[PDB]
Amino acid sequence: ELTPDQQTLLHFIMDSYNKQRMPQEITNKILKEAFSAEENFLILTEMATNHVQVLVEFTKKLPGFQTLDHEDQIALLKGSAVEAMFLRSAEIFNKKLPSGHSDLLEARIRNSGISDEYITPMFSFYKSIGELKMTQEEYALLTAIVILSPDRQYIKDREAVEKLQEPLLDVLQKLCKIHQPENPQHFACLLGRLTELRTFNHHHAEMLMSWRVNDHKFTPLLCEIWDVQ
Amino acid sequence: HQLLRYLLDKD
Ligand SMILES: COc1ccc(-c2nc3cc(F)c(F)cc3n2[C@H](C(=O)N[C@H]2CC[C@H](O)CC2)C2CCCCC2)c(OC)n1
Repeated sequence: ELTPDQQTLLHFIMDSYNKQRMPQEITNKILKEAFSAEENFLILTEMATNHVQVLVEFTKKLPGFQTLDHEDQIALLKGSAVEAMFLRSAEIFNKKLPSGHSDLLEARIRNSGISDEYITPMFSFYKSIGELKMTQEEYALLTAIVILSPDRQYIKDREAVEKLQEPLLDVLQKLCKIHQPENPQHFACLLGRLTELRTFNHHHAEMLMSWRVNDHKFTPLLCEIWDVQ
Repeated sequence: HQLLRYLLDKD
């Protein structure tokens, strides 16, 4: 069972996580009408610019984050930004919608402009997340755990990050035993999903440059976070 | 990364 300190930590992580754009806001736009690859690339860059901004504010509220080395603070943000974006997309994808809606959303994403090469692994990851039947708290804690990964490249003080990640891992493990007591492998399955997240980060720049558009225009903020322009 | 630095250092 969670302690008073863990219950406090969980609600605080939840409130900060809830400051994001609503899944319905995103799915309403995609489902409403079909767009060209040019319009979809523009929708994606704006969605991703908003995501980075909201992620920086979420990251700042993570306990102990502001006490870390400033250069390590940047390495953590640069290292998790794309993974956090794909995890959020996976959450929105697996949110329950009326009959036939999730079939149309999938078809709309498949024909967004992205090359077929990246479509299959992206939907494989999304569908694997859905099979886990994750609660909102599980997605929030997993995002926090992704940001506070000490095994990130360029990190100077790995132990300082470890100290921050460990209490979040403990809370998630307790929720996994409470939410799914019939599946004792649930916690391990979520941690396993983080390795698949890292593959999308390796092919992120190619996914964007292979989009079916004549010009790949990026915002100055996206140029800092993504390895583009 | 001056934009990220700005977003982290701002109150
Ligand atoms: C880089 O390649 C790609 C290719 C697909 C996506 C992608 N997967 C989605 C799965 C959903 F269930 C969904 F609703 C949208 C999704 N998108 C885009 C988007 O807008 N993602 C933002 C990310 C940040 C959040 O705050 C909000 C969602 C995409 C959908 C198709 C039209 C254009 C926008 C992507 O996002 C990670 N990256």
